Amino acid sequence: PTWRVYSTGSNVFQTRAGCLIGAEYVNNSYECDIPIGAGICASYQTQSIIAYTMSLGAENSVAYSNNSIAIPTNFTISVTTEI
Amino acid sequence: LPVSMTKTSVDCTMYICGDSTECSNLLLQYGSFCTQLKRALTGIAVEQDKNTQEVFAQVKQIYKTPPIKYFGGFNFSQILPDPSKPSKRSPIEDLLFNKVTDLICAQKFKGLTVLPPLLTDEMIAQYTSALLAGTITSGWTFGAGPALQIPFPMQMAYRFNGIGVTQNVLYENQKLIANQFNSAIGKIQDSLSSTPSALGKLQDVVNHNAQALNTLVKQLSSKFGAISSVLNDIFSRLDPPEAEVQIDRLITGRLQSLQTYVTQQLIRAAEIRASANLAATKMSECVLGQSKRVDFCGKGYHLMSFPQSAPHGVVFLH
Amino acid sequence: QKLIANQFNSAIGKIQDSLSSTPSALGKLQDVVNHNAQALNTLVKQLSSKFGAISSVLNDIFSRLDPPEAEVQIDRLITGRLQSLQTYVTQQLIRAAEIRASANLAATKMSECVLGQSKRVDFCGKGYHLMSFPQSAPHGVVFLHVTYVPAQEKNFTTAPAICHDGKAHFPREGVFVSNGTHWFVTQRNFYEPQIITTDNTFVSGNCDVVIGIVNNTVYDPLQPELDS
Ligand SMILES: *[C@@H]1O[C@H](CO)[C@@H](O[C@@H]2O[C@H](CO)[C@@H](O)[C@H](O)[C@H]2NC(C)=O)[C@H](O)[C@H]1NC(C)=O
Ligand SMILES: *[C@@H]1O[C@H](CO)[C@@H](O[C@@H]2O[C@H](CO)[C@@H](O)[C@H](O)[C@H]2NC(C)=O)[C@H](O)[C@H]1NC(C)=O
Ligand SMILES: *[C@@H]1O[C@H](CO)[C@@H](O[C@@H]2O[C@H](CO)[C@@H](O)[C@H](O)[C@H]2NC(C)=O)[C@H](O)[C@H]1NC(C)=O
Ligand SMILES: *[C@@H]1O[C@H](CO)[C@@H](O[C@@H]2O[C@H](CO)[C@@H](O)[C@H](O)[C@H]2NC(C)=O)[C@H](O)[C@H]1NC(C)=O
Ligand SMILES: *[C@@H]1O[C@H](CO)[C@@H](O[C@@H]2O[C@H](CO)[C@@H](O)[C@H](O)[C@H]2NC(C)=O)[C@H](O)[C@H]1NC(C)=O
Ligand SMILES: *[C@@H]1O[C@H](CO)[C@@H](O[C@@H]2O[C@H](CO)[C@@H](O)[C@H](O)[C@H]2NC(C)=O)[C@H](O)[C@H]1NC(C)=O
Repeated sequence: PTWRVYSTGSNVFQTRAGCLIGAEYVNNSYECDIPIGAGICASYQTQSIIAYTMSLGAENSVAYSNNSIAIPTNFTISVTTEI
Repeated sequence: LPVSMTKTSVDCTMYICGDSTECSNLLLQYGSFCTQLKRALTGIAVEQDKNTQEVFAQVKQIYKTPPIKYFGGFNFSQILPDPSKPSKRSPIEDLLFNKVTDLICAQKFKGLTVLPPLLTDEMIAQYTSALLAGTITSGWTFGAGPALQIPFPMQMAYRFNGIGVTQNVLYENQKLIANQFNSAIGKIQDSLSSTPSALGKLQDVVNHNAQALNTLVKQLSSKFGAISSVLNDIFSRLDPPEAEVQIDRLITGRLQSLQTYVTQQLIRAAEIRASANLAATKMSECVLGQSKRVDFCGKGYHLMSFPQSAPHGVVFLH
Repeated sequence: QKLIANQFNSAIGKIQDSLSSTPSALGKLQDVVNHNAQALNTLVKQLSSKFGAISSVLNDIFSRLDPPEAEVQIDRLITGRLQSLQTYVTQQLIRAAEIRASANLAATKMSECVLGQSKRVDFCGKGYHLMSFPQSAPHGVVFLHVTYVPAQEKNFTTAPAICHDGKAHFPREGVFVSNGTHWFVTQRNFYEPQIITTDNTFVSGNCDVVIGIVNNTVYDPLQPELDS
């Protein structure tokens, strides 16, 4: 109903789910809020709306060896809710 | 185990009316059926992604296997990722993907579309690789807190104690156990490659969704008691006094058909949700730990389990 | 005891703030309430639909037309309203099935996590289960799970067995560790080193069949007593 967003100012992005107008692609990867699709999702922060590929989590590497073990020396008590 | 189902969206006006405007004007007078149908379909679509998150996104961190792959004689080559291929998938995963597979355009032109998933196949493969790395390098410690390294033969000794067998049985039979494990993995790969009916459940899900869509498309060729199955010929051949009856009857028939489609989809989604919940439970208790429950994680005394991803589902090697 | 008590009290203190601050922690029960309200409101609003009739009010239809036409108008309205009722009933049945599944899960959880201790992973919390407490919420239940989580881990060098006097020794219930110079036996979930003796080890075969065995000594409690 006559509200077309032309180009340029809102930018144009080609995702696998469609055409996105209003958000600027960034090369970073964040745990995102608003899912769009095909691994691309958007958020609000800069000031503007940004789209990015979601990050699954922090990379970790465990020091495996033939004769290496890791043993705890302390503990923590945790209380969690389930509804 | 199936996990997710195809996400579909339906456009009311293009299905019921098509390219007629007066039909739309009459359709405005029959309530808020379209809001209900669209809301239900959107709910199913969101639930599918929720199912996939519950089944696969269980580890906070993405673990990596060491550059040197020595694990006491166990091979693990057929389940770990292959860096040569761009998809970064294990051989078993490649067979599983290649074993499960104008009509789309015809369906699209009637208002029936398919939406893409939130998680691509690469991300699911990455999650499975993280789970495998954690279970090989750490054991069950990475599911109850921080990941602690432990040599693989000692992990197998602990898992042998878990089923009532002492450690010396493993430590004096290491090579035989390793050879049996390697032969079992090879036979699993060969049997999966040979028999094509092993993946029947996922294929059944896909076929059932496709058949439902085809039935919905074919319901547009029925007259429901009117004089023709096309709206333009009804409007161009009768006066508005009498065209209303025919248009009303066609609209009622098409609305009823689309309602039936929605109800069937809701029931199927409930069944798939049950399957996904079972898959999540299996991932928690067979992969992240050792299970004392009989026949839950295979036939015999459970030692361990390995996950793999398949189109719209998961495959557990027990 | 005192440290564990303080940790538990701190966790129970923080849980109330965690529930209060976040306004979307109780989304499931609110979703149930909203779904019922929406279904009822939609059923109410369907009464204003004409459904191809001259009007949505029956009295005017009866008061303005002859029986031959009033009949068809009211038949249209009756058919539409009955279809609406049937749709409502079917949706209610499906939602009832979902709620029954959730209630069965809740009953199983209260039987296995509250009335006992569960060895199932990730069933009564994230970590190692200790106990659980139930609380009642509008149209549902809230479980508070208490869990043991390890922390402050340390590296060590391990060995499958210890060879002494041409015999292989294995730990009964622990693991062999070394701090660089001496070897100890410790339980697998908490660091508590102890001297390797005959009481906490058992012998099985000679020490030329186990890969990775380590030379060391095993201290026999009887010899010092019989030597004194
Ligand atoms: C195990 O962890 C607890 C806390 O989780 C440690 O207790 C803390 O010790 C520091 C330093 O003495 C104090 O500042 C804190 O107030 C203590 N916390 C509590 C809750 O009392 C404890 O020292 C740790 N034990 C070891 C051996 O590292
Ligand atoms: C201890 O680990 C090392 C590797 O960290 C093993 O040495 C070999 O390392 C190469 C690396 O290219 C691997 O391909 C081999 O599989 C490893 N094993 C052998 C027998 O060559 C070493 O073997 C391990 N120690 C023992 C006793 O097995
Ligand atoms: C793990 O198994 C793979 C097979 O799945 C081994 O790779 C084979 O190695 C033999 C060498 O005798 C070749 O003839 C085959 O063509 C290889 N097959 C593939 C698919 O590469 C691999 O060597 C095994 N791991 C180790 C450490 O030996
Ligand atoms: C146990 O040893 C491993 C390897 O020696 C440690 O992992 C290293 O941690 C340092 C941080 O001080 C990193 O800079 C290295 O990159 C890590 N190496 C690897 C291979 O991951 C590990 O931190 C040690 N454990 C503890 C509790 O200190
Ligand atoms: C490994 O642990 C042993 C036992 O605790 C350590 O030996 C003791 O070290 C302390 C520290 O100076 C001395 O006061 C004791 O007299 C030692 N006892 C014995 C029986 O030797 C040893 O130093 C530790 N090694 C390392 C590298 O930390
Ligand atoms: C552990 O002890 C055994 C026996 O004390 C060692 O085996 C001997 O090694 C020497 C080499 O210095 C040979 O000359 C002997 O023939 C071996 N056998 C015996 C019975 O003495 C062994 O090397 C030690 N170390 C390990 C890692 O096993």
